[PDB]
Amino acid sequence: IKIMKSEVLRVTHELQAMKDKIKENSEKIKVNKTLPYLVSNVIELLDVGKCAVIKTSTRQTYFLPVIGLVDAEKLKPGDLVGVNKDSYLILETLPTEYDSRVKAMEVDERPTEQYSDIGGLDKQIQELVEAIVLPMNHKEKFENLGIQPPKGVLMYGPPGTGKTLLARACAAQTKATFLKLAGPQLVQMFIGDG
Amino acid sequence: SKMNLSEEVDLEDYVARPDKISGADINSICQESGMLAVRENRYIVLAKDFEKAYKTVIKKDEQEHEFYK
Amino acid sequence: CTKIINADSEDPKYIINVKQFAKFVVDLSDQVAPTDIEEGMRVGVDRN
Amino acid sequence: LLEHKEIDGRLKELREQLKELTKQYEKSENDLKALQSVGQIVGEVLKQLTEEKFIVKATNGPRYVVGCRRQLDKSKLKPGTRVALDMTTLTIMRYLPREVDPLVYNMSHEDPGNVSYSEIGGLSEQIRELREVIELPLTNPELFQRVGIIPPKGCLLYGPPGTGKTLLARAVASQLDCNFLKVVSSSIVDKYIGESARLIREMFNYARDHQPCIIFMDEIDAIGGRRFSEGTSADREIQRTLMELLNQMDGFDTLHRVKMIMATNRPDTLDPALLRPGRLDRKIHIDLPNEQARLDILKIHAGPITKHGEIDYEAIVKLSDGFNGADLRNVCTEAGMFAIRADHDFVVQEDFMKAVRKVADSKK
Ligand SMILES: Nc1ncnc2c1ncn2[C@@H]1O[C@H](COP(=O)(O)OP(=O)(O)O)[C@@H](O)[C@H]1O
Ligand SMILES: Nc1ncnc2c1ncn2[C@@H]1O[C@H](COP(=O)(O)OP(=O)(O)O)[C@@H](O)[C@H]1O
Repeated sequence: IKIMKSEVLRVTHELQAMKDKIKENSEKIKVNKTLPYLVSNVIELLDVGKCAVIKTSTRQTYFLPVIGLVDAEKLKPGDLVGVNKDSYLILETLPTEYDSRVKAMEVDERPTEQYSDIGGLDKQIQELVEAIVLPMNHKEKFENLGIQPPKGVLMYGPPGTGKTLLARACAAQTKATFLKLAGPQLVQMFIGDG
Repeated sequence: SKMNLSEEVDLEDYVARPDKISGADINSICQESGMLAVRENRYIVLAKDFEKAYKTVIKKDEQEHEFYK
Repeated sequence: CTKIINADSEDPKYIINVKQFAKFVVDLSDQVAPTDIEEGMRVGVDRN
Repeated sequence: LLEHKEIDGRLKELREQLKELTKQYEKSENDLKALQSVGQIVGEVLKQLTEEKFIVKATNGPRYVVGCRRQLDKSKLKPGTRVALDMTTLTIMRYLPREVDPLVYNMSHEDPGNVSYSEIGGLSEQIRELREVIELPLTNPELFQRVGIIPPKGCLLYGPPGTGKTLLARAVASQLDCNFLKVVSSSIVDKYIGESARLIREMFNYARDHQPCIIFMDEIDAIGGRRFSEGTSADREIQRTLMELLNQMDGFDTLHRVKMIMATNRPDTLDPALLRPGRLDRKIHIDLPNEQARLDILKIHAGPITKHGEIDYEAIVKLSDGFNGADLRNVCTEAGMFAIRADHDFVVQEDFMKAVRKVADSKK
C-alpha cells in the first residue's frame, strides 16, 4: 500500500509543476496572440488534418497548413477570421458580415400586431395559425404520425385585401423574423435573381 | 476489330442497308451490341442482339402526321 | 469603423476598414473611451 | 483493504480526472506547433523551365521563377497546378488541388440523401437500363474491356415533370457512393457573355479531378437546343454553351470515369449533335406510370405513414389516373395531413380517398 502512496506523492508533484509549465505556455501563447489581428475571408477548407486557404483584406491569397489557434470544425467557407499580421495564423474567428441585399432586406423585427389589426379574415388567420404555429408547437404530435410538418403556407387574393397584414400579424404572434421579399422586383435585376 | 467474333453475321448486308448513319452511329451500334451481350450474359454477339442494337440506334422514329407526306 | 463585436469591456475589438489598404480588428487607446466610439465614424488608427 | 477502500482514497481523483490538464497540455502543444507555422503563399505553376526552375504566378500578384522542395513529386507539377509557396524563400512548398468554382462547390456539396433503390417503383426496365449504362462501367470495367466496347459516356432520361428522373439519378448516385454534381440547366446561364460556358468547363474540370463522378444536368432542354442561326445575342450565347458541353463530353480530351445523366421534359427540341451518339449514347423514356407502376409508387410511398386496419392501393390506382409520381406522394402527404384534421395518430381508408380527391382537384 506504500508504493501507491509514493505514486500519489509523485503525481501531485507532477501536477504542481506542470501547472506552472502550462501557465508559462499560456503566457507564451498570449505573447503571440497579443491584440492587433488582421481580418481575412476564409475561401475554403482543404483536407490534408484540415488546411484552409484565405484571402486577407490586403488583397492577398494565402494557404495555411494548420488552422491557427482556434477550433477548425465549423469554419464556414466565408467566415471572417482574425489572422496574424505577420505569420498569418488564425488567432480567432469573428462574427459574420452583411451580405448586401439581406442588410438591405429590412427585418422590422417588431411588427406590432395582436390580431386586432386584421379584421374580417377570421377563418384565414385561423388557417394560418393552424398551418404555421400549431405544427410549430405540436411538432411532436406530427412526428408521432410519422409525417413532416408543412414547410410553407400560401395565400392568394385581390390586391389590398390584407395579405401582408396577416403575414405581419403572424410574425408578431410568433415573434418570428420577418422578411418582405418582393414579387415584381425579382423578375428584373438581370439573370442572377435565383 | 476489338470486338468479339460475330459468329458469321451478315456484316456486309448490314453495311449494304441504305441508311444515313454516321460513323458515330456505327460505333453506337457496336456499343449497343456489347451492352445487349452483357445484359443477356453471353460474350459472343450474334444476329439477334446485333439486330436489336441496330434497330435501337437507327430507330429514326417519325410518327409524323400523314397529311405532311 | 464597423461592427463593435460586442466589446462590453470583454471584447474591446472593432472591425475597421483602412481605406484601400485593408480591414483590421483593433483595440482602443488609453486616450479614447468606448462611449465615444461606435459603428460608422472616422477612427484614427495608428500605424503599428 | 486498510487503506485500499477503492484506490487509496486519493488516487481515484489524481489518476485521470486531475489528468484532464494533461489533455489541456496536449491542446497547448497543438497551439505551439500551430504557433511555429508561418503560412504559405499560394499560386499556380505556369511552366517548367528546367528540372528545377518553375515559373509560378501567385494569385492577384506577381510571377516568379522558383524551385521546389527537395522531396516532392516534380512529375505531377503540371502547368496550371495550384501550388503553395513559402512566404520568405519563395519555393514550391506543397501542391494544391485545383480551385473549385463557388457555384460548382455548392452544386457538388449537396447531400443526395442516400436514397435507396426501393424508393422509385414501377421503373424496373428503365432503372435496370440506366444501372447498366452508368454503374456497370463503374463496377466491372474489365467486363466492358473484354466484351470489345468502350463504356458508354452517358444517357438521357426524358419524360413528363414529376416522373422521378431526378429521383432515379439521385438514387443511382447514392448506390454508387461516388462524386455527384447535381446541376439544373437554366441556372448556369448568366447575363455575362462568357460565363455559362466557363461554368460548364469548371463543372467538367471538377468531374475529371474527382473521378469517379456523375454529372446530373436537369432541364438540359435549356442549354441544349437545336442550334439555329438568326437568334438574339442570348440565343447564340446558349448555342455557345451547348457547344462547350458537347466538346466537354465527346471532345479532343476523352472523358474517363465521368458518367453524365441528363433529364428533360422536351427531348424533341434537343440539338441533333447533342442527340447524336457518343455524347448521349442512350435515350430513356421515363414515361407516365402504368397501373402497376402507379400501385408500386403508392405502396413504396405509403411506408412511413402509419396505417390502421385496412389500406388498399388498387382503388386509388383506378381512381387516380394521370398522376405521375409527385401527385401520388402528394396524395400520401395530404392523407397524413387529413389524419390530423380529425386528430388521429394514424390514417384510414376514407382518409386516403379524400386526400386523392383533393389532389385530383388540384390537378385539374
Ligand atoms: N381585413 C382588414 N382589416 C384591416 N386592414 C386591412 C384589411 N385588409 C387590408 N387592410 C389594409 O390593407 C393594407 C394591406 O394590404 P395587403 O393586401 O396586405 O397588401 P398587398 O395586397 O400589396 O399584399 C394594410 O394597410 C391594411 O391595413
Ligand atoms: N417512381 C417514381 N416516379 C415518379 N415520382 C416518384 C417516384 N417515386 C417517388 N416519387 C416522388 O417524386 C418526387 C421526385 O421528383 P423529381 O425526381 O424531381 O421528378 P422529375 O424527375 O420529373 O423532376 C419525389 O419527391 C418522390 O416523392
